[PDB]
Amino acid sequence: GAEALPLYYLQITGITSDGNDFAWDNLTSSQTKAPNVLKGNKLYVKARFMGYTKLTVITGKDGKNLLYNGTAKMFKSDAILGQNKVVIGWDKYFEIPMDALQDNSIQIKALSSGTTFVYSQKIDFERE
Repeated sequence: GAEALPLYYLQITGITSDGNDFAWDNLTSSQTKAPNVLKGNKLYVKARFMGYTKLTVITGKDGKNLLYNGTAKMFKSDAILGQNKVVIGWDKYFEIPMDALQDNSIQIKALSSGTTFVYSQKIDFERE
């Protein structure tokens, strides 16, 4: 246990949709709102998880884990390096429906350690 430290940083980091030319729009370092109105319904986050997790949660409107509900899945998992080939984290991609969300924003939360659940920010957006 050295480079499998718990999740120490969670942030939405990039966002796009299928309708937005896959324009990943590098989010400001503490952004609270969208770059633009994301066209479409296939919402694509590219969120930075610095530290080990496989316990992602997204509560949706209904108040249940959407990634165990039906629509949202992780479907792509690259790697990231902290220069010295150190595995600082992996960019866990997700396929969220905009439609199933509680409000016009996206948010992720994940298990850091014990029962700490890092909440990402909220990123409010427009629907076409």
